Amino acid sequence: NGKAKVSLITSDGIKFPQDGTLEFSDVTVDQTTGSITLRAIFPNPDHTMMPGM
Amino acid sequence: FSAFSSSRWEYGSPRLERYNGLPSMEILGQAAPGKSTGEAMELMEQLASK
Repeated sequence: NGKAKVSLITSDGIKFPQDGTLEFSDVTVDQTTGSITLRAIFPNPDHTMMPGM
Repeated sequence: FSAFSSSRWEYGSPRLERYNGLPSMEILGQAAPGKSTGEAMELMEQLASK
């Protein structure tokens, strides 16, 4: 279970109450900024995540 | 600005009074009605050497 935990410090400073799973790691290095763009899949109970912030 | 700038509050002294490159805090005061400054300034010198 080396599919490790990821948690937030969301926009109001208080952390998102439950953690969530680093699903994978890309190997898709952006030419410009050094991106090993990851993917943290989270549960979202009260829809307090709003995809895009 | 509310989309990103997370405000808060802190201390801060507005009158940052300095002295030759040293921060300082100036203190005023008069002397007694019927008495003088020298029995008040040397009184301060009893209370500034503390």
